[PDB]
Amino acid sequence: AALVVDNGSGMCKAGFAGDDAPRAVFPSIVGRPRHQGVMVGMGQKDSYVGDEAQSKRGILTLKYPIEHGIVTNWDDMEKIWHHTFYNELRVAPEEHPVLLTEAPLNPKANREKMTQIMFETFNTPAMYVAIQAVLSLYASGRTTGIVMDSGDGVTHTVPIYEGYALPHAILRLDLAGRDLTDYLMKILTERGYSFTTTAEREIVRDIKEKLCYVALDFEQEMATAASSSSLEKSYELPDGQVITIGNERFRCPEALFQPSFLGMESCGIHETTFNSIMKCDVDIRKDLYANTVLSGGTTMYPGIADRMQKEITALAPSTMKIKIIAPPERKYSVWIGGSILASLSTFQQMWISKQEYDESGPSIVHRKCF
Amino acid sequence: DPKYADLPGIARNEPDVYETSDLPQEELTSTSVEHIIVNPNAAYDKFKDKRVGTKGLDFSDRIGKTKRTGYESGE
Amino acid sequence: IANQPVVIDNGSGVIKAGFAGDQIPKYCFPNYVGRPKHVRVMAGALEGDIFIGPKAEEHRGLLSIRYPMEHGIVKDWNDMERIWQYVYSKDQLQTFSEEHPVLLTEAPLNPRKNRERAAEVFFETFNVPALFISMQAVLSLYATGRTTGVVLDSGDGVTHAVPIYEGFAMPHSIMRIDIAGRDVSRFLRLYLRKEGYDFHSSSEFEIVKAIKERACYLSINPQKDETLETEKAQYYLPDGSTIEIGPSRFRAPELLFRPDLIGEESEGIHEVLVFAIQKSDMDLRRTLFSNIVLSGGSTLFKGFGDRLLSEVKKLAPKDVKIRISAPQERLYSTWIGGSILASLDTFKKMWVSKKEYEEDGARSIHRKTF
Amino acid sequence: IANQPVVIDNGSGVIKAGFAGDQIPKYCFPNYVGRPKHVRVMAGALEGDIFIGPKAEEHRGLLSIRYPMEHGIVKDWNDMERIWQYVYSKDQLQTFSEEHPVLLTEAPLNPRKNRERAAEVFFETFNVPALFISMQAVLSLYATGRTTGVVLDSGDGVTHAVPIYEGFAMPHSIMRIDIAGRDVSRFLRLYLRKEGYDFHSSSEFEIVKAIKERACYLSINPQKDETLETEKAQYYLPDGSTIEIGPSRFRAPELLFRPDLIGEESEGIHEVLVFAIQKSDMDLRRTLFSNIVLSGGSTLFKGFGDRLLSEVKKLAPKDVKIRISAPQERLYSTWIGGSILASLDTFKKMWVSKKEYEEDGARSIHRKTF
Ligand SMILES: Nc1ncnc2c1ncn2[C@@H]1O[C@H](COP(=O)(O)OP(=O)(O)OP(=O)(O)O)[C@@H](O)[C@H]1O
Ligand SMILES: Nc1ncnc2c1ncn2[C@@H]1O[C@H](COP(=O)(O)OP(=O)(O)O)[C@@H](O)[C@H]1O
Ligand SMILES: Nc1ncnc2c1ncn2[C@@H]1O[C@H](COP(=O)(O)OP(=O)(O)O)[C@@H](O)[C@H]1O
Repeated sequence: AALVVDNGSGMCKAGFAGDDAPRAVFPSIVGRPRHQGVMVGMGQKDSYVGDEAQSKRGILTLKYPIEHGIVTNWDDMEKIWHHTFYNELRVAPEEHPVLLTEAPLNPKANREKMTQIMFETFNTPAMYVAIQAVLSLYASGRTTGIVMDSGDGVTHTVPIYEGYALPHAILRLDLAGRDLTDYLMKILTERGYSFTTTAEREIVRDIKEKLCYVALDFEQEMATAASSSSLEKSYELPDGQVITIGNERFRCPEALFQPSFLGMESCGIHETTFNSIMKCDVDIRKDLYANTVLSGGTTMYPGIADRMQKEITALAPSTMKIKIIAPPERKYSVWIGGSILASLSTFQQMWISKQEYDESGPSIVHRKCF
Repeated sequence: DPKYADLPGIARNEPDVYETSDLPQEELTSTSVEHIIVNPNAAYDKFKDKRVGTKGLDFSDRIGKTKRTGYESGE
Repeated sequence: IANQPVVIDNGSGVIKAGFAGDQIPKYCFPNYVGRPKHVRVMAGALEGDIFIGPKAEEHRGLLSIRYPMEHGIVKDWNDMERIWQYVYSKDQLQTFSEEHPVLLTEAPLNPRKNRERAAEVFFETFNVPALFISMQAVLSLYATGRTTGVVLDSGDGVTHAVPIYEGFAMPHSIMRIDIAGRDVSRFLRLYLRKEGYDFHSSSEFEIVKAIKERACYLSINPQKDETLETEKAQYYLPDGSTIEIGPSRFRAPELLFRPDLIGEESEGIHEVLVFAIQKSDMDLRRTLFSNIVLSGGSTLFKGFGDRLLSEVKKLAPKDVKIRISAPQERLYSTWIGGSILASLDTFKKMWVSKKEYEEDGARSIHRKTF
Repeated sequence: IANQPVVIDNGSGVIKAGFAGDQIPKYCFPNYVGRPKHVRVMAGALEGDIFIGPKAEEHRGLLSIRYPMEHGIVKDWNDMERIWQYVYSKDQLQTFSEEHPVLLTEAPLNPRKNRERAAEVFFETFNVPALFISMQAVLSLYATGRTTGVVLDSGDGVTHAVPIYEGFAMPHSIMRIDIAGRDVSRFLRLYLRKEGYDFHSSSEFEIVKAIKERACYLSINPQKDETLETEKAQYYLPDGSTIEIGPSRFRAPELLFRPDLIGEESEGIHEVLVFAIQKSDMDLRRTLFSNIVLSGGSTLFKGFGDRLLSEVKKLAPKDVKIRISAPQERLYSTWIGGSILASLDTFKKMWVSKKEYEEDGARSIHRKTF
C-alpha cells in the first residue's frame, strides 16, 4: 500500500506497508572500481550497489555517503533507492507513499534534501520519515520507555513516557560498529593480521558478528583469556589465512564502555545512557529502570545485557530494578516496526503529499518530523 | 654543514623550511546603558569612614526572638 | 594581618584575583581545570597535569578542561585548592594564606557543605589569619555606590536578583537561580548539533563561548525577528574557517525567558525580580525599579537590556521609572567592589579569625554569616 | 654497559649505524640481503651470501639481492642476523653487543612480533646489557630541535605523518602509509619495459633505484608537463647504455600524490595529513601547519617540497600559514636524534637491561618501550 523503506546505517531493509520480511536486505554501502586505463569487462556497471559491491569486493571502493548516517552525496543512495525498487519490488514510488528512517540531532537540511529527492525526483504521492527507536518501541508495544537505540553507525537512547517528546535527554551519539572495526583491524595489524582496505573490514565485521562478544569483567576476563589459550579461537578465513581471537572478541567492545580507547571525550555507553537518564524525573525514571529497552541491531551481542545492566545497576539504587527489553529481532523490529506502523489509521492521514511539500517547500519537514 | 660535507649522498640547494608565503563593547554602545565608574577611591573613602557596628549577626536556623538584624551594634 | 588583603573575584565561570590597594585585578582568568588528554613520552612538554593560565590558554585541544564550579558549586575542591596554590604560586602572588588577609566571593543560599569545605581549606590547609567571604551583590553595591536596590547579579552559570534597600537584607524577596550564560553556550552547541557540528570538547565549548562573546546579541522582537530570513554570518574558526550563523546568535539567549526549550520551568529572572518587587513595598518598589542593577558578564548582548526594558513595559505599570545602572567592566566592578570591601579597616567584626574557625568552624560560619 | 652506545640509523631500505659522540653514522650503507644469481650447490660459487658493502658492490651480474624489512615488516630474520654480524664485525662495529649499549629505532604499524623476535636475537644471540627500542620521528624532532610538529618520513616504503606536539604520544593521531619509492621505481621500470627496458634482477633494478635517487624528480606541473612534449634526457648506466627517461622521470613519483592509475589508490601523504589535521584541533592545527617535519630518503627529489607545498596550498584554505621543515640529512636526522637520545640520561633508565628482558621479555618491550 505504502513504501516502508528502512535506511540501515550498515545494511539495508525495505518493503511495502505491512510487509513482514524486509525485502531489500542488502548492504547500504556504495562502491566503484578503480576506473583506470583498462577497458570494461564485457560491459558492466559504474557504481556497485550493496551485494554487487559485496560480490566483487576486491576492487570496488566500498564507500559511504553516510557519515554515521549523514549522507554526503545523496545521488548515491537515491540511485540505490531507484534500483532498490526495480530490484526488490519493481514498483514506482509515485503510486505508494514512502516511509523513511531518521536519527535525532540530524541537520534538517539532510532530511529536506531527502524530501526534495522524494518529491522532485521520486514524485511520491505522500511521504513520511520517523525515528527508528519509535518503531522499536512500537514493536515492543509501549509508549513509556527509554529506547536505547543503537544503529551500527549511530547510537541514541530515547527516553519516552507515554509517547511524549523528551529530546533534552535524548542524545544522538555517532557510535558505529565500524569504529570498533577500525580499532579492531588496527589491533589486528599489530597481531600480524595487517590488513587495510574496507573489504578486510567487511570480513572482520562479519567476524565481529561471529565471535566478538561482550565479557563481564573486561580486565579479569582479559587476564583469564590471556591465560585461556583455548579461548583464542581460530577460523580459516575465505582466504588461506586463519585467525586467533580470545581477547579481541571482548577487547574491542570495551571502547564503547571506555572512550579512552578512542579518546572520544565521552562516557561509556552504560553510564552515557545513565547520563541521559539523569536528565529526567527520577520517579518516572523508576519506570525507565523497568523500561530497560535495549534496542538497535548493534546490540545483538553475547553477554551484553548483563554487562550493561550490571554497570547501570551499580549506578542505580537497589530498589531501582533494571528490567531489560531486548528481543533478538530488534534489528528487524526497526523496519518491521515501520512496516506495521504504516498500517496505523492516524498515520494514513498523517502524510506529506506532493502539493503539501511543494506548496510548503522544505519548511514542512519541521512540523512533519514527528 | 660539516656533516653535509662528509656525507656524499646528501645533496644541497634546499630551502629546508618549505613554507606558504602567507600574507597578513557594543553593549556599551546602546541606547540606554550608563556604564559608570564609582571612582573606587572616592566612594571607598566615603563609605570607609562610615563605621559599622555589629554584635553577633547570627541567623542560620537560629530560633529565638523571630526578628533579627545584621550588624547589630553601632559604630 | 597587616598586609594587603587578597581580593579574589571568584565568579563561577570567571575567577579573577588581586589585592585591595589595587583598583585593577592583575590575576584575571576564567574557570578551567585541564588534564592532558594525551600521553607524552618524548621530552618537550611540561607537566603538572592540572594547568592554569598559559598552558591551559594554549593547549586547549590537549587538556581535558573541567569547569569544577557546577552552577558555582564545586565538589572537586582539590582542584580549586591547586588553583589557589597557583594563585599563591609565582605566576600570581608568591605569597601565603597566613601572610595575607584573603577575600573570596559567594552566591546566595548555597549548600552549607560548600562553605564548610572552603573554610576547611582556607583555615586548615591554607591558614589565613582573618578572612570573610560574602555575596557578590555587596561588591556590586560598592561598584555602584548604591545601597538601595535589587542587585541583579547574573554571572556565567548562575542568575540571581538581590533586593536590598539601603543596605538592609530581605531574603524572602531575595531570589537565586543556578543557571546562566554557561547554559546558553551549552544551548549554542545544541545549535551546533542542530546543524551538525560535533564540537563536544570543553575547548570546543570555549570556541562556542568565543562565538557567544563574538557574534551573539538580543533582537528585541522574538518571532518578528526570528521568523525572518537570516544572513547566516560566516564565523571564522581557530583556523579562521568560515561557519555560518543563522538566527541562532540572537535567538540563543531566549531560553533564559522560556526555559521550556530546554525542558525547564522558570519565568525569566527579571520576572522573578518582579515577584520580588511584589514582595516589596508599593512606593519603595519604584526606587528599586530605578535600581536597574546590571551584573554578570552574561549580560553582554546587543539589545539585551533594551529587550529587558521591553519586558518591563510588558509587565510593569506605567511611569514606574526604571534606570539602567550599567557597569563599565562588570567583571572588574565586582572585583573592585571587593577591593573596596577588603580595604575596609572596620572589617574586624566583619572578618572571621582563624581561631574562630578553630572554635566552631561551620557553626561559626553560618552563625556569623547570614 | 657503561660504554659508547651504538646509534643506529635503522630502516627498511637503508639501515646505517654509528655511535654517540659521532656526528655521522660511521658506516653508511642500505638495507639489502645479497644472494647470488646462480645455484650455489656446486663449489666455488657466491656462498655464505653475507654480501654487504663491497661484496655486494663487487658482483653485479652475479647477485640476486633480497630485502628483509618490507614496510617495517622484516621476515629475513636470519639474513638480518648475518647482516648484524657483518656490522658486529670489525668493518662496522669493531666491538660487541655486550661491549656497547645499543639503541633501536622504529616507526608505527609495527607488530609486536617483529619487536619480540628482534629483541630475542638482540638479547640472546647478541647480548646487549643496555638496549632500548624507540621511534624515528622523535629522533628527527631531536635533530630539528623541535618538539611540536607534523613529522613525516619518506623511507623506502616507510611513510608516517603523525602530528606530534611537544613530544606528546598521540596514537590516535597516527597516520602511517606503508609505501614509497620502492614500488614507484618498480612501475617506473615497468614504464621502461613499456619502452623496452627489462630490469628483473635485484641489482638490475638496483641500478634503476640509483636512477630513482639520481635521475628522478617532481615536475610541479605534472599534467601540464605531461601534456607538454617531453625531451627524454638520456641516462647512462654503469654499462653506459643510453636510456631516455622523460615523462617517467616524474610520472611515477607524481603518481604518489595522484595514485589514479595504480590500482592501489593511495593518497599522497598530504591527504593523509589532512586527515591527521582533522584528528587535531584548529588551535593546534594553526600552529602545526608551521610545525611540519620531513624525514627519510624518498624526500630527496627535485621540486619535491615545492610540489607538495603547491599540493597543500590547493588543499588548505586561506589564512593558513604552513611551514614544512626539511633539512638535507633527513636520513641522518634520525641518526642525529639517536645520538641526542643516547646523550639523554632518562634514556639510560628507559632502556631494558638484558636481565630485565630475561625477566619479562615481550611485556617489558611493550611496557618499557615508552
Ligand atoms: N551475532 C552478533 N555478534 C556481534 N554483533 C552483532 C551480531 N549480530 C549483529 N551484530 C551487530 O549488529 C550491527 C548491525 O545492526 P544494525 O541494525 O545496527 O544495522 P544498521 O545498518 O545500523 O541499521 P539501522 O541504521 O537501521 O539501525 C553490526 O554492527 C553488529 O555489530
Ligand atoms: N558577550 C557575552 N555574551 C554572553 N555571555 C558572556 C559574554 N561575556 C561574558 N559572558 C559570560 O559571563 C561570564 C562572566 O560573568 P561572571 O559574572 O564572571 O560569571 P561568574 O561570576 O558566574 O563567573 C563569562 O563566564 C561568560 O560565560
Ligand atoms: N634521491 C632519492 N629519490 C628517491 N628515493 C630515495 C632517494 N634517496 C633515498 N630514497 C629512498 O628512501 C630510502 C631511504 O630512506 P630511509 O628512511 O632510510 O628508508 P627506510 O627507513 O625504509 O630504510 C631509500 O631506501 C630509498 O628508497
